[PDB]
Amino acid sequence: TLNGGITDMLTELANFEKNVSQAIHKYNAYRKAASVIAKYPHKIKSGAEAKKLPGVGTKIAEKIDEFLATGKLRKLEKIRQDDTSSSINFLTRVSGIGPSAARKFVDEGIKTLEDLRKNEDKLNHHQRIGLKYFGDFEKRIPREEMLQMQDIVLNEVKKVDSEYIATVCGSFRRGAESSGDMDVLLTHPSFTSESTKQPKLLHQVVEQLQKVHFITDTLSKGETKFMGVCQLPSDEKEYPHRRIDIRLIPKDQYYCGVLYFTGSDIFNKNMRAHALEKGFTINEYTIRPLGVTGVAGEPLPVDSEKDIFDYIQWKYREPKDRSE
DNA sequence: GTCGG
DNA sequence: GCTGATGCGCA
DNA sequence: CCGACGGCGCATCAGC
Ligand SMILES: [Mn+2]
Ligand SMILES: [Mn+2]
Ligand SMILES: [Mn+2]
Ligand code: NA
Ligand code: NA
Ligand code: NA
Repeated sequence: TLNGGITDMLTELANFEKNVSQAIHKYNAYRKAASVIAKYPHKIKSGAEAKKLPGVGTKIAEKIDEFLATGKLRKLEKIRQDDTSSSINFLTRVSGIGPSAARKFVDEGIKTLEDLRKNEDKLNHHQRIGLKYFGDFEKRIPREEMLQMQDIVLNEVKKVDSEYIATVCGSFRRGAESSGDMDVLLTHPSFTSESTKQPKLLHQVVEQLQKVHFITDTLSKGETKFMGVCQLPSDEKEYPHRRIDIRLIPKDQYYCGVLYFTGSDIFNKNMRAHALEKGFTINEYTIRPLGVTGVAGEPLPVDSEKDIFDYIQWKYREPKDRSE
């Protein structure tokens, strides 16, 4: 938080662009500026100082001058005052309500949590869950509870099949002290990039975790991806419900998978751009040599995380050093 | 909104 | 009833 | 001045 005041500003602007203006590239432009400024090891004294940073341009430098001078931004004060903008922004905080649903709701006079629960009939399954757990989903998960959650997932998965490998990635793996949710990567020897797709590989793990009442609600579920809600067991105080994502990936692509889902978000954006800046298209499933004409070769062999870094000549970075 | 064509 | 069109969330 | 900025699995539902 050397520059927390400025990064907060940029993030609020990013949010407005995505949620209200539905201008996704501006949204990303703002998050990119916020990321480069949060990594900047000095306290910013002016817009021109920030303008030296890649991702920070003319308009943001000026916004930075104003904030530094006035401690606020006029544009954001107006937005906050605007009823439509404010309400649309707010509704998107519900999991399942995006920019489109939010705007539609607001145009119909539906603009509060209260309005939402008064209109359950206009909500789909995922949005009802989102509404149901509104507060819970905005809470962080303390590492101590993440460790507890880890134990249960790994142990129930073993129970289904001793050769499954489940790895909790995301902020947890980076060693964060709180996480926004739990992301689990799942593998099994019988599922590889060749394979045949024998179904229920993921279903078996979801069913079991449901069986021990750890998973409490499903938002989406297919043969490779589960998105749902879970809760640690408790006269004592009930734990908050939490978001859990489970992804089943071909075993021979484990490391590209783990690398990607260990993140961060911006870090993986940073990784792919620089990747092509050395003749590779690193993605979530493979690393391939690229081509001037546009041909990416077959997936290079990968047997470790580090293996991936070597290819792309980045200084190795531990899970912890990947937040952006 | 920003940066490299 | 079906499905092409679109929305959502997401490292 | 201008255009690229990553893409996909899964759920819903308007328009047939
Ligand atoms: Mn997460
Ligand atoms: Mn997640
Ligand atoms: Mn279809
Ligand atoms: Na845009
Ligand atoms: Na700059
Ligand atoms: Na939302």
